[PDB]
Amino acid sequence: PIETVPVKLKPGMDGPKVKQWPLTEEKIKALVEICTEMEKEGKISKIGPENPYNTPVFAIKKKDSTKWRKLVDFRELNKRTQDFWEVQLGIPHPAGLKKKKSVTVLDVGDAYFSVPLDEDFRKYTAFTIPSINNETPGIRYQYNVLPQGWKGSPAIFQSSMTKILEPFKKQNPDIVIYQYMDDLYVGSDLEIGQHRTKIEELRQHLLRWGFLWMGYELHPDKWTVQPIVLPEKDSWTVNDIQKLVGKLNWASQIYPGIKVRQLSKLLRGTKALTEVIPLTEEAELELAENREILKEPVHGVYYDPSKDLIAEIQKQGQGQWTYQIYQEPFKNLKTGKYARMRGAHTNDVKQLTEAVQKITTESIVIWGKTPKFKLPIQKETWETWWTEYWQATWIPEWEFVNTPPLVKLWYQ
Amino acid sequence: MVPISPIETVPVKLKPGMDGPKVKQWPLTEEKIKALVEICTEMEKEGKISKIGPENPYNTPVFAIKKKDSTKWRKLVDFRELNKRTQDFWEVQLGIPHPAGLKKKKSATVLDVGDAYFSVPLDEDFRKYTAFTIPSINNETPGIRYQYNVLPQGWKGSPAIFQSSMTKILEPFAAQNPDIVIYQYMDDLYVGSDLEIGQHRTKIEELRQHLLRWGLTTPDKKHQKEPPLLWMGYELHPDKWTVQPIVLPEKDSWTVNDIQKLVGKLNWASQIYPGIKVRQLSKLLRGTKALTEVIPLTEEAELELAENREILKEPVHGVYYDPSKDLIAEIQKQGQGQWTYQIYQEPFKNLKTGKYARMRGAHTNDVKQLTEAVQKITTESIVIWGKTPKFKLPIQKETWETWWTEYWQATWIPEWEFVNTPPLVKLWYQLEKEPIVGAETFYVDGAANRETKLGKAGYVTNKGRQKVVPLTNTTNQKTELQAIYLALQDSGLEVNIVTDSQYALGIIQAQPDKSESELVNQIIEQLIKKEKVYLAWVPAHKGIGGNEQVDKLVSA
Ligand SMILES: Cc1cc(/C=C/C#N)cc(C)c1Oc1nc(NC2CCN(Cc3ccc(S(N)(=O)=O)cc3)CC2)nc2ccsc12
Ligand SMILES: [Mg+2]
Repeated sequence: PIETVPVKLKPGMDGPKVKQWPLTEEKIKALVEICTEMEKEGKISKIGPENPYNTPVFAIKKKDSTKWRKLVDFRELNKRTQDFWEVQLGIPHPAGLKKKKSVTVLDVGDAYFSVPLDEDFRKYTAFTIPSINNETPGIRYQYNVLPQGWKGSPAIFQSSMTKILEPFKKQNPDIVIYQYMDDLYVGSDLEIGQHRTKIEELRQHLLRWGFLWMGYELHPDKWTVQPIVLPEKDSWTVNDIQKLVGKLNWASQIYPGIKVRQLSKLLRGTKALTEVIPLTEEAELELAENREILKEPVHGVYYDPSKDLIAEIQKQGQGQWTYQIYQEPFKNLKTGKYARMRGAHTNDVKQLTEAVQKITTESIVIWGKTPKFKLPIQKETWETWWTEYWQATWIPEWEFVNTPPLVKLWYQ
Repeated sequence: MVPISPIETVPVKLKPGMDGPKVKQWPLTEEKIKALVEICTEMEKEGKISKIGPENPYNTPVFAIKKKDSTKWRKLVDFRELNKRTQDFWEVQLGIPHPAGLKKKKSATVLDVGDAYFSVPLDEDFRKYTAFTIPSINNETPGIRYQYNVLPQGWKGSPAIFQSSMTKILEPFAAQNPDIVIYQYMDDLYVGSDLEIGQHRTKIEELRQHLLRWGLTTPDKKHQKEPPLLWMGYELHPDKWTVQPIVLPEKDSWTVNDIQKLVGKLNWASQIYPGIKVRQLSKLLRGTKALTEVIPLTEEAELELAENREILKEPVHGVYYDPSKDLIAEIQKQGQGQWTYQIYQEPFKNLKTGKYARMRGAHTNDVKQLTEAVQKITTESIVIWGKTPKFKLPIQKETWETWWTEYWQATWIPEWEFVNTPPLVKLWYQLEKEPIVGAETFYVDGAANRETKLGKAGYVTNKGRQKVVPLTNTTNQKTELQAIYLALQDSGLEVNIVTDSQYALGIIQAQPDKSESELVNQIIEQLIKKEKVYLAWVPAHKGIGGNEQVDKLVSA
């Protein structure tokens, strides 16, 4: 590949000028070693002061590997890079990927370093390895090849990737392969037995074309909007009924025909919260009709590709996290819950960071894009710590929730 | 003649769409013209500038200036217009090392690299934009027109290009003398080492012998400074550092500019003087712009200032960093949203100190502020030393565990230990997770009229206890809080409270321990006196009893 593809920013905007955030010494040392080798391999070059652009960089460790990896935060550049109708006017996100028994995630970011980047665009990939304590100027580099994490890299490599894979696709029409940023997602309806083989069958197939030993295995057979569930009780306190009427009133904004009249009537007078109230027949029937409404799907939900996906997350305690993905309030496209976040039982933020990564992964599989997160965390706490637990080579967008939502009760 | 390497030129362009400067040259006196001709003939002989013909259409004005005893003129070329039109650069000099992050060196010397500055050539295609004109005597001949061949003093790109050029020249010398440290800023070059002073002065000689390969003349800095070295506001002794002396003026009339430069001194001092406080003195500047307005210093501003004068009574000192030792940060609560901290490796030998002030908020609590202080110190420590310190915090381990396990947000603070130094950070109340058996149940409500601002707040209980108070100058949100407050006032030590106010639940579930609202504060004080409080929420106007009866009572 000698001939670069011309790329430009969107009209009327300059390249990114994002401040490098401070890094610990061990991450700096890791980045110096990685970049020295990259520079020896022609992938990056030192730049001069006439380049004013900057994109932040840090170092991670992919899930349970012990070698540092460089991650560039291209969020700003990606927002400023031209919209891509590269060889197509759009690559159909495979609507059948979300239905497959098993989906394996393959990092193929390394293939990008085989392709030169347009000489005129390289200055916009500028990044800085910072010094400790301002003791030296940072080490300044720009990319000479397609960088990992940049929006243009899968777009420009798409012509090569579809040709690299086609002999495998020809043999395996049952298998869905989808590319998002640096990753391939490979789904099949067969069992992990022959799935692993076909994954390594596919993997060594990449080797004959000019690779990474790692994987990650999903099962999108679960991914729905979880039902709203009401308690089944033989005795109800005033408090139980109040909580029920509150949950039902919340659900009546999602579902038509929810009624609380006969249940609210049980609460005639001014009773002690712990007092037991017998259910009448009318309240019993109303509850049953509400139960019947809630097992059917929400009316009028579908995905608008022109709109952002929004993801909300609630901390539920004891390692449990609930979340919802939607575009319009009360029209959830997906809801879910996690528990027992691996190696994190005493670190809220680590747990939250893994949930964010887990939800972003589901979002890519279902729709092919990342959601905007509403995170239950103060900005300064999140901004200080998330890079410590990040393991993905993409990064979504997020905003911070400072007022406790009452809805946490209803998802618990 | 010895071949010298050329310094690699940086390519420069003007901002897109912008042309170069076309500013008219001011008329000058005959004496100023004569002085400028003398100066530029010398600069021209040294290769700094060159004569151009009348083809160049750009121009930047040139002036002649003096000084008090300096009986001769100097040249000033005013590049303001060119700087507005020149591209942005990577400016790589904005911060300086903090002394507390430095390691002790046996020897250190300063080199003057002022001369090396104009041996840095200017990009060829860009020189045309630097043209200037010496007006002629009596304006009877064409002006003498010159352009720069080197980075001009005052041009927007000269600091970044000079610094970048020196860095690249120095890199081989630094990388292959790992027993040296070299730091550059302005036209000063600082070299430190742990070599005995014989071999240190020779590495210095090797360094000018390295710089000479680009023909850069570097003598020892004229009139050398000796311990302590005075640098960027600090004193650097060989085994300790501190700040240059801090002097707070006495005044019987303070203005808002007097005050904001008192805070600046106090802010400067707070990196080594522990316990500095500036909130009350910052409070006297919240909103004003004509900054010779006199302000009565409150007796709260005077006590703070007098407290500051007492800490400043003495010099204090910080030590340099030892990477083989642990890094520790201890925090103390000062009151009124203020926090102070010391970072150290050995007891009573601070690396540095600092302070943190509560963010502006409607409500807040001590644990949240302590958390923010931790994050600020974490980030500062990463800057300075490249690592997170181990923390010593005035909060019991069990208090923290209760806080983060029950708090609705995710939160975390890195490795830390309890230090028992009052006042300790604590949780002042915790709500029940379930309703309390045997505790009286208060159904509370409030309501106000938009127009009249007349309201009512009150409660009814399962024991038939009841209260409604009429209120003036109120709002729905205040009446909803006032009703909760009445229920807390009038109940025993354990109480169930039922509200329909999403607003009041949002405040209380945030667990404030202090507020900008006196009423919220009154609720907090009641909560503190209780043994158990369960707060339940129900939707309004939905027929749920108790809430229904109190709603009608307070809705006129
Ligand atoms: C940042 C910096 C500043 C100076 C200031 C000079 C002035 N004005 C000098 C150097 C080398 C600097 O740069 C670094 N300095 C250090 N450590 C320092 C070295 C100096 N000592 C003070 C001292 C020691 C010995 C004598 S003596 N006995 O010769 O009189 C006098 C003073 C404090 C620690 N470490 C690094 C690491 C990377 S850069 C750099
Ligand atoms: Mg009401």
